[PDB]
Amino acid sequence: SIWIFYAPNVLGHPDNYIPANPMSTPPHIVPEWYFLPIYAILRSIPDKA
Amino acid sequence: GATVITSLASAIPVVGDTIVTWLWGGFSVDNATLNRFFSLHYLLPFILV
Amino acid sequence: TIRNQRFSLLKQPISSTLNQHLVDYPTPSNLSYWWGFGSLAGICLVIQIVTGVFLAMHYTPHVDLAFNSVEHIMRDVEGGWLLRYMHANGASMFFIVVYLHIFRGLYYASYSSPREFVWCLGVVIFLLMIVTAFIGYVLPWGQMSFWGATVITSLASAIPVVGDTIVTWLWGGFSVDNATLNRFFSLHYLLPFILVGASLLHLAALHQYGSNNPLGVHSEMDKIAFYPYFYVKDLVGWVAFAIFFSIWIFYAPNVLGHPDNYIPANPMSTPPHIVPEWYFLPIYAILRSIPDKAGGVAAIALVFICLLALPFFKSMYVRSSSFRPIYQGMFWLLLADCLLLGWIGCQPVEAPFVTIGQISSLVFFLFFAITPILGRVGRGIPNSYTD
Amino acid sequence: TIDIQAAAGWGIAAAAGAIWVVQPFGWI
Amino acid sequence: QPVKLKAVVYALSPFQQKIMTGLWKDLPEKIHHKVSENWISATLLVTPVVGTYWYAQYFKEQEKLEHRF
Amino acid sequence: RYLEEEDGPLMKTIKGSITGFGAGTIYGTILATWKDVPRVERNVALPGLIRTLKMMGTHGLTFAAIGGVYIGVEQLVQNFRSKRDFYNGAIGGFVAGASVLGYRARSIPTAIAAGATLAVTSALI
Amino acid sequence: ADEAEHGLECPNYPWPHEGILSSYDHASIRRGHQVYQQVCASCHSMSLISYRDLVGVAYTEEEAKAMAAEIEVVDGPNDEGEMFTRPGKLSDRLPEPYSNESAARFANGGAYPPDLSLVTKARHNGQNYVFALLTGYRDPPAGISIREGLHYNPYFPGGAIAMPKMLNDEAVEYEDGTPATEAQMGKDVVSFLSWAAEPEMEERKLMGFKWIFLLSLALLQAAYYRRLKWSVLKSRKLVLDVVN
Amino acid sequence: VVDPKKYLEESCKPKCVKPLLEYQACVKRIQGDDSGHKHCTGQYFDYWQCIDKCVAPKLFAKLK
Amino acid sequence: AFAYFVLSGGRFVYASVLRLLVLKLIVSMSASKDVLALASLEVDLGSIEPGTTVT
Amino acid sequence: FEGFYKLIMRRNSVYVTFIIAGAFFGERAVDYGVHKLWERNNVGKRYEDISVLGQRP
Amino acid sequence: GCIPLPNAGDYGGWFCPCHGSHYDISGRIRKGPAPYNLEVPTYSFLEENKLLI
Amino acid sequence: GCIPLPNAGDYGGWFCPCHGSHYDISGRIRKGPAPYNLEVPTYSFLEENKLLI
Ligand SMILES: COC1=C(OC)C(=O)C(C/C=C(\C)CC/C=C(/C)CC/C=C(\C)CC/C=C(\C)CC/C=C(\C)CC/C=C(\C)CCC=C(C)C)=C(C)C1=O
Ligand code: HEM
Ligand code: HEM
Ligand code: HEM
Ligand SMILES: COC1=C(OC)C(=O)C(C/C=C(\C)CC/C=C(/C)CC/C=C(\C)CC/C=C(\C)CCC=C(C)C)=C(C)C1=O
Ligand SMILES: COC1=C(OC)C(=O)C(C/C=C(\C)CC/C=C(\C)CC/C=C(\C)CC/C=C(/C)CCC=C(C)C)=C(C)C1=O
Repeated sequence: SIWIFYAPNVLGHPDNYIPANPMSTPPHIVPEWYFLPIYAILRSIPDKA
Repeated sequence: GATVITSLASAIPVVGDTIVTWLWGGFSVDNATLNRFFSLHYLLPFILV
Repeated sequence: TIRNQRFSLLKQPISSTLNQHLVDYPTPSNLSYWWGFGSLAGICLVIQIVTGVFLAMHYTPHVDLAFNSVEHIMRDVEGGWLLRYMHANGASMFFIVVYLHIFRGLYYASYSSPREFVWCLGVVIFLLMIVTAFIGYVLPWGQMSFWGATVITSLASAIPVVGDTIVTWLWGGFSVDNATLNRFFSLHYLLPFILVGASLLHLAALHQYGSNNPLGVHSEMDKIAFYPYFYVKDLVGWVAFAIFFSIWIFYAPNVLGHPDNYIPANPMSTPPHIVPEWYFLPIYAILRSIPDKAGGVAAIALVFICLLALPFFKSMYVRSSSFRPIYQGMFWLLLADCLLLGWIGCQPVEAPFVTIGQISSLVFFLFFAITPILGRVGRGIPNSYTD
Repeated sequence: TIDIQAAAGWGIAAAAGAIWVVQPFGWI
Repeated sequence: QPVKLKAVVYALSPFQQKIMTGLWKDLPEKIHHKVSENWISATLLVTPVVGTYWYAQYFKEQEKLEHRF
Repeated sequence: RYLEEEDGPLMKTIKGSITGFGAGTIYGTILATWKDVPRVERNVALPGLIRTLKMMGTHGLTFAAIGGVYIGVEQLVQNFRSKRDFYNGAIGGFVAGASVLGYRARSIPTAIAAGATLAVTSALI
Repeated sequence: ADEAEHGLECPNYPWPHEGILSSYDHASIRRGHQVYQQVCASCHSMSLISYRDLVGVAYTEEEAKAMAAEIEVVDGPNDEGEMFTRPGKLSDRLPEPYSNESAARFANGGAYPPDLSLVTKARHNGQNYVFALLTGYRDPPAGISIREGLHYNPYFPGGAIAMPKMLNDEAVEYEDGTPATEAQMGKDVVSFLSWAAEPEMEERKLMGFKWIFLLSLALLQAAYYRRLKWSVLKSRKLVLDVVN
Repeated sequence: VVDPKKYLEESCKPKCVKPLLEYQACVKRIQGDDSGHKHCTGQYFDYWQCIDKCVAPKLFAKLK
Repeated sequence: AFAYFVLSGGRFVYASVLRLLVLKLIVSMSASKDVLALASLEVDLGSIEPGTTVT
Repeated sequence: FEGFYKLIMRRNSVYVTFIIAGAFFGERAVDYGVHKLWERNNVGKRYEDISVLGQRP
Repeated sequence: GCIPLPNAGDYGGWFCPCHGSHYDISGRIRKGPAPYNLEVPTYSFLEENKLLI
Repeated sequence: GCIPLPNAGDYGGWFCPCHGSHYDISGRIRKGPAPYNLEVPTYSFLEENKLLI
């Protein structure tokens, strides 16, 4: 209830309130907070494979 | 977010690009990707149950 | 015995539940091919779910895009014409198999004790199938879809006090519009999963006592394992069903349907002929035989009430129609009556079809009114027919 | 020494099935 | 509750028997058996459908003629 | 030379079956009347009449079967192919003769002979 | 009234594409399309059909490429933000005769010339009805009067159609020299309209013959498998003690 | 040249002589106005249903 | 031996049927024909000032 | 069929491979046969038989 | 909720195809399961040909 | 598949904000997970101020 009624948008990012634009790209492209640890491991290795 | 994760299949050397295009339903993230993501988003929660 | 070591893997805890409920379940050895339609209905449900999930990958539930997305499925996506025809004709095959499954239960009195809960769960499943198939037919947003949804949601107006407010709440407004089509799509994705759960409980209720047999007698002396004897018998039915299904898909994909659904929905002009899918026609006929708004809806509810009260009637202790000549004769008249009602529903509301539909509706309800009387009189058969 | 032959036999089946499901004749 | 039973059963290997020849065997008597036992049932199913269908076509044909000048 | 009819393949089959049943009834009547009665049925009237009615029913059923299957298969062959010749009806006569008369005679060579004779009698028509 | 309300029933014509192993007449599809773009297209849309659809069916790729280039298609907005016009491409749909439904009704006396992309699938006996309707313009029966702007057609429900008769003799010139009689154009146009409603039919029929035949072999094997597993049960001898 | 449909409809008349006469019979009986109410739709439909059935199997043989 | 030979004949069809149905679902998710028809065009451009990037 | 049995049915791995090959080759042969029947029944009706193909002004 | 077709029925008014409700010329129900006559809304004229609903 | 940011990175070229791929003036990858340089399309100069792709 604290999140739903008083902090409904802090757990997300404001950039999702901008309609999708395939031409421009946001300077800060991050997933939801619960995918962040997996995202950091992906970015650590300097190779796509 | 969808442009990146659907591109993870490209790490496969032989069929990586083929899987990426099949996953997209085209040459880019577009209505084909969104429509197929909606159907899967309704089905997976039942599999999770 | 002491299970110190591991014997056959089927008896291990990983697969013991599947082994006892599928591979080694005791089944009467004299089951005919009329007992193979339960697996056919299960396979039809799986086909509908699989084809529907992939069709939902290309369908748009918007009144401005629903019709064109179906046509885009047929014309653009590779093999999309096959998925659409498999799904559209799969709903007809599902109803054909389930209708034959219900009539087997009527002929062999499989609703009787101790299988009352199996029959009652089947009636709930039948209601779920009707609602699921109906709201699916609205999705293409053709002329049939629009005028079909207009009256079914209007059926709630039969209630005097709150009937209008339920209609507007079901519509999501004041007319069948994008709100109606969007909510019908969500429910059409959910109800098929509820159908899966209901069928599993249906299956579980039947396994408590085992299946009935064509002779209707105690069968505990001649039971055999479901695998492989009734697996290979079900496999024959599955291949035969596939040939039947393939004929409709590849050579007559539109015979079991109306061309009016290929016209985009027009809220201004109703079609001269307005009928549901063929498997809803008998219910259509009973609705139109009553010259009253509330009476028509009440008769529809009375159909499912009579189907629910069937197992609980005080009946005789003999099940199979093969030993009940009077009940067997009434069953064939009921089958002919149900065929007549479906044909009547396809006819316009005028003479002589009004009188015929009224008589056919009376005969249908007479079956459920006479069956308890047959049981009470038939109770004294052993005391009157002496050796 | 029959587990090895079992593995080789099943490997041929896996290869045969792979060329059967995916038919990359236009790629080889 | 399991059933106590006293019987003797003799069975033969499936590979020692002909499998399909029995479908086309005593065919005329199967047709006799099917027809002679089920002719009442077929009558009670076909007659109401055909009788009602024929009557409707007869009604519509006379009605169509009555409205013709 | 043929332009006097209203046709109807289903009506054709139904009327052919009816005509065949009538012909079979009359033919069975004649056959029953021609034969004598067995010696143990001469002082009793009822069994002779029962046997006559049974003969009428049996031969009416058989001739109705011929007259229905013949016309039905003839139309089904001429409809699905959509060509009008004596080739259609020849196959219908063959199948009617073979099927029904081999069911009654309980023999394959008799069925073949009946089919051949029926095909010839339709080819001459 | 009674019989005019439903209209006169159309006959059954022997279409070349009827039959379990019968394809479309692709020469008649090309001829039928020329009828559409020269007669029908002035008032009827075909919004579900693209120029690329005709490639490999009735025209070569460059034949349809040139065909699309002949039409003017709205496009934009450009960098300055104005809608402009460009020649058509293979991916473009067939042009619309009118900008909207109301414009169509205004040009046709309040009647809408419906989309013909699925008309043979949107009518009972679609192929036969369309051919019968087009070639079924004749005088009304005695005692029946048609209002101005309406034309008598017995096959149309009610007998009064806002369509005028357009399949007049030599209304089109065929590329192959086929005499363009009314019946000939009527057969070609339904052949083209039939293909547009069901463009997958040829592939569908090939699939059906292949797989119904294959499944019939599986049914024969399914019966052997069932009767092999059950033979030990069906030929068994059971000795019991009871008599009556 | 000449429409094969129109020719075949004319040559099928001897097969539909009975409906044609009945339609002609209706035309005579309705020549009186009676407030613009009588018509011959049914007899017209029966006559053309016979002609159309006669023409259909022979029309497409003359067309390419 | 004869029974195994006959049963393998129907096993040919079953494998083919399973392969067809699975493949038909997979290819249905591939790029549609309307998507593939928009994969080749040409665009002309002009000039920009030095030290800049236009997309 | 015992000679064929001794070569294919002896091991299930070989039998499974035999079924895979039979489905592969059998489907190809049926596909070829169906196409031959399709072509023979539709002579002169294909897109390749249009006389004025490629000759649109 | 269906739309009754015009110039149809047994009373020269409207006929609803869905379940055979007959409305007379004044729109009053005469035959069928419909319980009410067709609803007449508020309307008025302006001079002779401008009807305001 | 992300779009590198112009005038960013430590090589005066393009910086990809997704996983930190750095490209130089020529669009060549120097540091980051990106394996290849930026793809060069087919372009030509019809005149001094006219490109085409
Ligand atoms: C900057 O960039 C990044 C982001 O942006 C902001 C992110 O947000 C994230 C976070 C994302 C994640 C942690 C998710 C990644 C993990 C997974 C598993 C991917 C999730 C998977 C998918 C998206 C794939 C979707 C799945 C399918 C399409 C399944 C396809 C198959 C189907 C439908 C069935 C196949 C059919 C058959 C076999 C036929 C027979 C089937 C029958 C049922 C009968 C990361 C790391 C990132 O770097
Ligand atoms: C979760 C599973 C299901 C999904 C996702 C689903 C989805 C869909 C979708 C998207 C459509 C619209 C596309 C089309 O018109 O072809 C549709 C149509 C339809 N569905 Fe389903 N469906 C499912 C299960 C079922 C079941 C179980 C039934 C039968 C009881 C059913 C009956 C229908 C019918 C009758 C149509 C209309 C067919 C037509 O176009 O004429 N569906 N479904
Ligand atoms: C989703 C659809 C359904 C499925 C999948 C289903 C499945 C099954 C299965 C697998 C069986 C056991 C095997 C058999 O007898 O065939 C069974 C039995 C039965 N079902 Fe259903 N069923 C369905 C719908 C219905 C309906 C609509 C009814 C009727 C109200 C019904 C009534 C019964 C009865 C009475 C039995 C016991 C039959 C007997 O043992 O003699 N079922 N069902
Ligand atoms: C060969 C050329 C054409 C063909 C094949 C064709 C096809 C059709 C078809 C199939 C219908 C549907 C009839 C029905 O709904 O039952 C129709 C209706 C109609 N057509 Fe077209 N069309 C053609 C050209 C034209 C032209 C040139 C015009 C106007 C100048 C036109 C105006 C209309 C109108 C107004 C209707 C609706 C009539 C009504 O509903 O009362 N058509 N057409
Ligand atoms: C001409 O006319 C007619 C049609 O037309 C062509 C028809 O087709 C049918 C066919 C309809 C039949 C047989 C009955 C359908 C039965 C039901 C119960 C459908 C009603 C259900 C609806 C509208 C959706 C259910 C809504 C829910 C559950 C609300 C969701 C709420 C929550 C989850 C909280 C009939 C009778 C008809 O006469
Ligand atoms: C002796 O007993 C048995 C019978 O006689 C009572 C049978 O008739 C059958 C054959 C028929 C069956 C099982 C019909 C049941 C069908 C149902 C419940 C509907 C469709 C089934 C689905 C969707 C499967 C859901 C089940 C699970 C565990 C979820 C995971 C499944 C999938 C992802 C596909 C079997 C196997 C059986 O043993």
